[PDB]
Amino acid sequence: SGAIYVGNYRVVNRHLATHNDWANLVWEDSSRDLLVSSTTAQGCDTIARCDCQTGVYYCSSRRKHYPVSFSKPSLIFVEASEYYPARYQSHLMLAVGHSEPGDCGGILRCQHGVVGIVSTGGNGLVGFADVRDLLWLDE
Ligand SMILES: COC(=O)c1ccncc1N
Ligand SMILES: COC(=O)c1ccncc1N
Ligand SMILES: [Zn+2]
Repeated sequence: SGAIYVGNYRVVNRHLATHNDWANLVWEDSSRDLLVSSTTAQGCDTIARCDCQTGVYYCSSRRKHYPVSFSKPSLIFVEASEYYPARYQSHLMLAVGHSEPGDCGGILRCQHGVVGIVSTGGNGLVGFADVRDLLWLDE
């Protein structure tokens, strides 16, 4: 689990969104595994605006942060899980690293701020849903 809090937005994995997230829906993209809901409290996270390919992600199944190199956001074929059939996830970034389903929502960060959130994994790879392109998160 985990979310990003910026302005009056909460960014979560679409597959982990709650009933309140869907009741306060701002934007969702199934192909990206992202959902943004509205919040009453002001968020204070900074979204990275950059094309860094290095950063640090929180891994709840290790209680550790790991520095990684990751690919630029792209359309990557993702195997079926309990949440989606097999399909292309868009705006996905891969790194070599440990990931388990419950690690979804872990934040990937660079020097500029939040890059994205843990969304996918398998065979020693961790996939992160990019948020850096969502410029509207910042007004
Ligand atoms: C998104 O979680 C998964 O489906 C997953 C499966 C297997 N290994 C890592 C994972 N993250
Ligand atoms: C989980 O802690 C972090 O890595 C972090 C949180 C908030 N701002 C910057 C950070 N590096
Ligand atoms: Zn950056």
